[PDB]
Amino acid sequence: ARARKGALVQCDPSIKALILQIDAKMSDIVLEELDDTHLLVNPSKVEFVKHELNRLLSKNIYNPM
Amino acid sequence: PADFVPDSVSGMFRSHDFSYLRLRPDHASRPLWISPSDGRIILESFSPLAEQAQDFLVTIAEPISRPSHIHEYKITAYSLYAAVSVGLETDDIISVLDRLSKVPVAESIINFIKGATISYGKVKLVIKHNRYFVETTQADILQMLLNDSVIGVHSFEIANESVEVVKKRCQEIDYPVLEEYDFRNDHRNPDLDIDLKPSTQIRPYQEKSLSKMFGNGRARSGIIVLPCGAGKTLVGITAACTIKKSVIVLCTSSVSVMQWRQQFLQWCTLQPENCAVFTSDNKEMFQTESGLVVSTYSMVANTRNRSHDSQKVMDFLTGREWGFIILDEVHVVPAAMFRRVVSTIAAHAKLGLTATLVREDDKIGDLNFLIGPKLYEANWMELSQKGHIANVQCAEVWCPMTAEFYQEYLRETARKRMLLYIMNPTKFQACQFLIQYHERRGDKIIVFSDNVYALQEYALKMGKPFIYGSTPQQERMNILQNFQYNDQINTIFLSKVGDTSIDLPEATCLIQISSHYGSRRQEAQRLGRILRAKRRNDEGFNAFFYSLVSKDTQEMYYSTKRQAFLVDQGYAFKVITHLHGMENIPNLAYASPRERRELLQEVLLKNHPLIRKMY
Amino acid sequence: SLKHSVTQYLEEIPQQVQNRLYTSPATCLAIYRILPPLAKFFIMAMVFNENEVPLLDLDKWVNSNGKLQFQNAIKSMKSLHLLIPNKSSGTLMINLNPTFKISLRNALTGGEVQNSFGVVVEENVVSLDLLDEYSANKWETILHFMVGTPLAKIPSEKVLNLLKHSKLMEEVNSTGEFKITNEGFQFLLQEINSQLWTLLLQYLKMIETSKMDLVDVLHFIFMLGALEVGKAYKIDALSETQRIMLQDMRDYGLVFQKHSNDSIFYPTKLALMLTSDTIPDGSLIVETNFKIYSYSNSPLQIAVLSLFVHLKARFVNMVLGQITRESIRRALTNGITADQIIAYLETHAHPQMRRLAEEKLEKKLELDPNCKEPLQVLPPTVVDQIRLWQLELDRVITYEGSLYSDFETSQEYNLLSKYAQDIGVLLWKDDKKKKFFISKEGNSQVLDFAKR
Repeated sequence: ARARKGALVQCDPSIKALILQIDAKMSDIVLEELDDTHLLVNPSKVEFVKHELNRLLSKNIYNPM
Repeated sequence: PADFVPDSVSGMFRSHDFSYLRLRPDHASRPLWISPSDGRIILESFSPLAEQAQDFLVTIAEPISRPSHIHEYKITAYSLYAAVSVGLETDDIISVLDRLSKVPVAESIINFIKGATISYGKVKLVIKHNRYFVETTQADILQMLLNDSVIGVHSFEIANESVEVVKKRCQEIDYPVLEEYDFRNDHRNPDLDIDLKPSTQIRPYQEKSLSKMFGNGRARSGIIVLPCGAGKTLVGITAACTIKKSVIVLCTSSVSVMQWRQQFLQWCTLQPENCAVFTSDNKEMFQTESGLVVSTYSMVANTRNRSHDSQKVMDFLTGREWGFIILDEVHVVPAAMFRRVVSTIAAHAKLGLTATLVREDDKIGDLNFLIGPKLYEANWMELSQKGHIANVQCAEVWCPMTAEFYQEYLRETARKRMLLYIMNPTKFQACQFLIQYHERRGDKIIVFSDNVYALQEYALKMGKPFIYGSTPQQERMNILQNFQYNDQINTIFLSKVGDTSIDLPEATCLIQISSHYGSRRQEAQRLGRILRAKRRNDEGFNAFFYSLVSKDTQEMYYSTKRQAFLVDQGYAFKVITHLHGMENIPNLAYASPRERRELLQEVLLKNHPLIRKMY
Repeated sequence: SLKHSVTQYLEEIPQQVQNRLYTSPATCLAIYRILPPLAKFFIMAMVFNENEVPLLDLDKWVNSNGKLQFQNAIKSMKSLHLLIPNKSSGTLMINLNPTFKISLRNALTGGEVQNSFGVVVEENVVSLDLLDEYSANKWETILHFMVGTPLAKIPSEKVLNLLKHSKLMEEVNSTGEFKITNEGFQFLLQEINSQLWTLLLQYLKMIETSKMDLVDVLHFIFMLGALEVGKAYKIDALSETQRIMLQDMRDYGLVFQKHSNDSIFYPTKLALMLTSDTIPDGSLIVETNFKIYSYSNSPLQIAVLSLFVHLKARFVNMVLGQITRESIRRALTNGITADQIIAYLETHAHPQMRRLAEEKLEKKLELDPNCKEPLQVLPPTVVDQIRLWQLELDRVITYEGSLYSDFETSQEYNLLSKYAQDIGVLLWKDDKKKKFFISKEGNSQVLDFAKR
């Protein structure tokens, strides 16, 4: 019967795997694992998670000039 | 500028605001917009006087893209060379462009037309006695060129191997080389009695391509691109019959060589003693003074120690001045020593026939130095709407990668990542459902996957025959005959063997499980195997192209890179993130989690005579 | 839309304020035109008789197949307090609003109107070349500021304060620049009458100072609606609150004035589109290669395309633009939904797009008449790509709050989860993981329940 500080996100298991390996890269990203589709992201870095996630998936995107 | 103050909304146009061009009062009749920045021509097709402008633009400009409503053209140097070669003087082009454009033609575009159209036909490469000469009617043009001196009315002989260097150098200078064969006035080479059979009909777009080639009464060396099944072979036969000189045809496969010999013997009045084949099995030559030889690029361009008979045949080919060479699948010519076939063979006219004029490197632009300018771009959608080729429904099925496969996908090297995203079980389910659905529709389906292990695994899971490189040729022929005739065989799995020029039965559906990186040539080659289906005469018939790709992987990047060429042709790849009836199919490939786990483990575990009795 | 918005705003007005609003005949005349046609018919049938009228007679007026419109008209009447129902002798007696009836009768028959339609001083200027030009200049100035194009002339701080304080057109001071919201681009979609009405309703929402009288402002708005363009009107008939909001409308472009603190003012065309409305410019072509050719020379229609189209070249006729991924991402980071973009692309589609879609639908219906398909005027590939980019922006959805776990007893976790389910703030519960999630706004209730 304890409490923590945290924020929830909803994602498919692919983006789950991305933020898992990002947690492996930078430790203070996620606190604990909820399902294959629910996470508990640290609220102080949720904007960092978005700003990193949208740039890493760009390598699957062809970007002509 | 024309003393025009820029508007407040001119900021986001990086010196591309062309509002200073005063619009003409009768602009609504005119179908053209001319951009002074790059010579890009914007043509509206719905307006009146559009086709009367469209033929003018396809004669003088290269079509970047041809959608339904607005057509986009590029004025380039080679298009202007082709335009002036067919007899269009500069003043006529400028006046017709001025008449047909809403905005007035800028002086930059006019000066570009002046500069590119002038100094044309100065330097000419002529061949005399199997020996190259570069010739100029003006004396000082020989003396002004002094940087690349490979010298061996005013003319000087260059070396045979340095013809490409000379053409590149003279393209760098403002004196492009005129490569045209006046076969009517060429009496040194012995002629041929080859002519088209009267029972053979030629479609109007083939006539248009040949009129691009033979516009001025002289055979102009260049490239004609046509879709698979549109009759590029017939265009080759017809050009050979037009030139009526000795013809050498280079193919990429021996089966293509036999097909070309069959098409020459069938479509035109060429006697078999005038024809010859240079392959491994066949090496005897025609004994007449002129005729046809058909061979392979690798056979002519073999730097290895060839046999004595092959050396004799190659000496015969090199010692004979050929009047015409047909380079089928010209996209493989810019290779390392496939480039040398245009130098080892002294041919007056060089025609390149292909369906995929793309390469993943920058060497595709070297073909104008090798063969010649792009003579004719076939409009694929015009041919599809006229029933000449099949009306394919291109699609891109998105297969969501499973959790465990994606977890293994992130922590792996690229080579293992490749096989790991090919063999995802959602792609198995999507391919199985598509095979079942299109087999219920009575469609002949060809499934393409470059990974051999994935090809075998998909074929064994779905119970369909597979064809790849190490399969015996008699087994390949038997499986092809079963696919063509047996109604129980409606799906055959093919590796990269099917991408190259081999004979295939007609198919109306296609599934691309895997691919070779972002090969646009392979992507368009696979599409060509369903573009020539017999059911084109049926109203409402559509062929189907499916590119099964795994979500959130590099397969999206490579699939988009491959589909770039097809959307440049004008095809619309509609994504499919949902197939209606996936859960309702009876048998699903790897539906259970334990089956998917077993598949994951399997994919991970994939990666003195008497002394002679001694010996 | 337009009539619904002003009807809801006049609904929000209290009854004693509405009765004061019915004094001026011009306000009653403008309000009367907002009512449904059945409501307008019943009001005008009920004005000229002074005696009170039964409701059952009005029920007998309406045919049996239009009773729902009769109920809508009665609800709109009763809620707007145009009717005072009376219960005498057991009959649902209906009486018209006396102030509204008197003012409307004076508006029609002519009489005492206390210059509710103003007074004309007969000195006039050209409407199309001066008044329409001034109105278009001010409107294009505020719209060009709002869409974000660079401007040598920016509108005054009153409309900047209004736009900052509106539901739309957000601004951040950390970067120092002014941003379009979803409602900012939504404001561009409707035609300028309800654009002006949304701006005026937001201004009416923000006139809460003691210097502003609500009834005088509404009288002035409907009075400007009643006037005719191209004729000056004397300012002396107005109040000082009405005078300074006339100055603010002159700032907004509804009305032209030759000089500040003049005795006359010239209403513009935007005053007369305030009542009701009345190839085209902005007509665009979409191809499968995401190229855009939008036949417009007005800088506003070019500037609104820069929100989501990577412009490449500009002619006098069109701008050559391309719908790229990054341009749509620029639109989506500003809150502009994919549906708004697709609606804009549909509403400005070329007639050639329309006829090609009609030909395709004609060929489709004769082949498969069993199924009917909607008119896909623009290619489905670009629509699907826009929606795909919308989805790829929203790959993750974030909710901040609290998750409660490590419960040794199942019953306490179940009780807390069902208490969170009752208050409607729960987003997840699961007994297998012993975890349940609540929103940040829903943290407080569950936390005080756990503490107490």
